Amino acid sequence: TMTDPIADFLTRLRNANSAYHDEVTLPHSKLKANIAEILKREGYISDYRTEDARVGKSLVVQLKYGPSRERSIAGLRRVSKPGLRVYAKSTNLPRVLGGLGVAIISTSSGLLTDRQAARQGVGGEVLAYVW
Amino acid sequence: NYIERVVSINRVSKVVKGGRRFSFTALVIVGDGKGMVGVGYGKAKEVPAAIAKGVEEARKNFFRVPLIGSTITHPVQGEAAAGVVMLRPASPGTGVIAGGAARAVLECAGVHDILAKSLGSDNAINVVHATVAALKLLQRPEEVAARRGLPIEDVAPAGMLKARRESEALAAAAAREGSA
Amino acid sequence: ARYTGPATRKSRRLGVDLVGGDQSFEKRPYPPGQHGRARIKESEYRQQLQEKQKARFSYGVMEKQFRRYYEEANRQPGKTGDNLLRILESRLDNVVYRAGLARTRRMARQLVSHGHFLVNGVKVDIPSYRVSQYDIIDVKEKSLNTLPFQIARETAGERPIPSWLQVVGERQRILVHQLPERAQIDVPLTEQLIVELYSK
Amino acid sequence: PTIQQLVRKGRRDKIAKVKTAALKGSPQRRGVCTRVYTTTPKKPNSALRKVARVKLTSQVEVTAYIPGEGHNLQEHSMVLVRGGRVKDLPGVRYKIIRGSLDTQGVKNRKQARSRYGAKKEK
RNA sequence: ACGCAUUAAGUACCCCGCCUGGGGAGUACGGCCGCAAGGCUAAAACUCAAAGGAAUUGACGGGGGCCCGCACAAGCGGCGGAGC
RNA sequence: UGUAAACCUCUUUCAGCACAGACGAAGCGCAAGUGACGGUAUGUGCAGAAGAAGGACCGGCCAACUACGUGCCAGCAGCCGCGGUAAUACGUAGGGUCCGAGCGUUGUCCGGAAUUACUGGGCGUAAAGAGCUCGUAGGUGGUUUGUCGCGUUGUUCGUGAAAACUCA
RNA sequence: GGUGAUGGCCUACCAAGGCGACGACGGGUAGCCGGCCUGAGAGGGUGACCGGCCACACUGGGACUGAGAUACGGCCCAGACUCC
Repeated sequence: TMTDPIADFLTRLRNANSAYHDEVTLPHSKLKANIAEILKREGYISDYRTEDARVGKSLVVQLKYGPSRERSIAGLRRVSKPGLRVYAKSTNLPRVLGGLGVAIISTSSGLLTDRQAARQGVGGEVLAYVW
Repeated sequence: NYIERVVSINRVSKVVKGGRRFSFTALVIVGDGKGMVGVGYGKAKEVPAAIAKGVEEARKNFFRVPLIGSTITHPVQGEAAAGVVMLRPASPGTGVIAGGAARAVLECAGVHDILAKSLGSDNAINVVHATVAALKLLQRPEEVAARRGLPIEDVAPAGMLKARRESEALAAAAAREGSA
Repeated sequence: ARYTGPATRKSRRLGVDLVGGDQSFEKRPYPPGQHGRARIKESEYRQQLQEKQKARFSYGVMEKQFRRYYEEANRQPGKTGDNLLRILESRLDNVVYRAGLARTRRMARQLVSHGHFLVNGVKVDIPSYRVSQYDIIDVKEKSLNTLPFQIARETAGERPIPSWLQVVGERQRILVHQLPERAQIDVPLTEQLIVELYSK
Repeated sequence: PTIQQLVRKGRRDKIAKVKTAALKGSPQRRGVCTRVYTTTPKKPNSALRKVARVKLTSQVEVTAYIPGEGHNLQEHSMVLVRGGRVKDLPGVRYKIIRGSLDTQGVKNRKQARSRYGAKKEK
């Protein structure tokens, strides 16, 4: 069954980005909305919007494509999955592509980029890698 | 000044009614050492002729590597045919640390300090193709920043920024020494 | 233990003149032996090996000593090749040869070994002593008047001394500022191959 | 395998094949021969290889090759066996040290002398 | 590699079974089940420097298709028997 | 071979022979002395190149090749494999390479081995999906509100003996 | 009851419980660690010197003295061995 909604988010995003679609429709959750907020802030997605469906809200994200047809997302991989969960200290924050990517970490202060978490000194569970 | 290396000379055979017809193959890598590399694979009836075909093919197929002064930008993992090669940036003064084919491609491209390891299919040609794929997977910070629409300050870390500064300073100092 | 065999032989094999001013290298630039004329297949191990051979056979160090020096330099924060060359140039024999009192490195080795020198007032007769910052090197009285030392010191118009070494008095006094950097070592050959060989 | 399957079963290493069993954790053993004889090698090769069937201090009977061109060893003499592989002889796993106990260093040997236990000339 | 390709062998998450060179061997001993035939669990000594998968170029087929040649078929004259 | 040598000059470390000769003891002691190491370390003199190099390897991995001697013999070998009268692979020579008071062999462990794959592997045909289901323990879990602070994270205190490791 | 001390530690009675696939009970092997070797790291191997604990003193039992006892150069008994 559906066991990992966040991995479902990531694989839907990855498949649509590989197929060059422009919009992506998901069932909606607050965690997914926050992840989309981080992705929008870091420039990976153009914009996201929540819309009401028959059984609830729905997340729609617009993908960002380069003027030469280049994709704004190179990879999308989850890290802390059910079963093996990954927690990171403030002094062991993961780096993606030598820091050229972004790692989204759930902390007591909320969802933060690894740069933000290293700056604030907090740590937590690493959710996914984006590059 | 084109630097050429020849990693594999392999004697290859086809059998006909009379017997075996023998021909030679050469895998040649051509690079200038300034960040421009290209791999060529040529085959002929003799070693010198196969070498000429390989060199011409490599010169025809060139390709640019995103270096940062001496080392590559970020770690990467290339995969071609059944060969797997991992590349990891190294600190200044380390030197090229890689196998035969990987070292040849890597030093023709102009990389000086880099960690490299081959994780399958020890065949030279497939390791070369895996290295080429890994190099193709590299990205420049300016292009990443343009791709995600952010200034370079929020994309690359401070260490890469200082390395960029020092590489630019060395380039300018050498240009000044050459011009005057 | 030192190496006593012929010196121009190793320059012949290694393709680089080491002492510098001999005629044998020029009249016989090819490697020794019956088959020194044979064409030789190229190999990266051959290159990296011969590089070390030039370094060690120019300075006089043995393999165990040189490997220990390499490990020390790799441990040092600087670039491994630079730390190598500056460590091997901190040796007393090399410093003496560089200051001009020795017409060659073998001269410096023997002249330090027989205790003709003294650093900061202590009789130091070991060639592998590593000169530090701010060291004053003087000679002893018995060696000051001896004929070969006198000849070399009085006729010393050969190769110029570098910056960090400085001879200052007619008594042949040596004084050092700093450990050299890669511009100031200015010995031949290359360091990257040296590093890669031991990285193998 | 899944992470739960790993926390359930785990990864087991490949079992190590004990090589040169007769030595019993010893570098060399002092044996004694039962026979001295020649043995024909495999198909591709052809020779007459000299061996000895040594009864060992480890209470094991082994066959050991005898290097060199000439050996003084006759039947049941004291020797010093050593580990070593020879393809030509399928069942031979040990070598006899030349120059120890009754074994004489081979004669007229001049090059790679230390392997064959021959003293330096004069 | 052949090929798979919304019925994936594609991108992903959860749980289970299994593999770690070829023989020896799914065999021996021990145990459980079975009326029996036997099944299930399952080694070691010894030995080899390979055993394999896919695809290529030839060769071959008491495989197919299309063609020829005193090859057969239709004829003439022989050799194999005798002396030299 | 080889600037190697022979020869001309030179310095003589270390050994040799002589003379001097400790620190270790702000110590012990109410006695005048108290150092086993030790007459050693260490100093100052004399003699003269004088008393001092060997071991593996040289088909490929793997730095380093030619001649003569046996021709499937004798032997070599870490793996492929070298020997069947013109062997760079055997033996001996020259020559060379690598180390050097060491140089090789054996034994054992780690590495290379992503070859038990947590980092970091797989199962159509190469080894590998139970013949197929049901279900116990276990593992795993859709959207959302509140609470706990067990997991998680931050900070502080105690502890983590010394030696070890790394930086000065 | 005992001990310095709690406690099936021992004893009398009463209840029938306690441990086990998160491997009881068995079998094999082994002193444990700070550390050492290797490795990029995780990991693998190991417990030489030096240092901290533990166990033992020909084998197997036992207690005494004592603040404190595996009491190596103590005692008692039974054994094997050496000697008068």
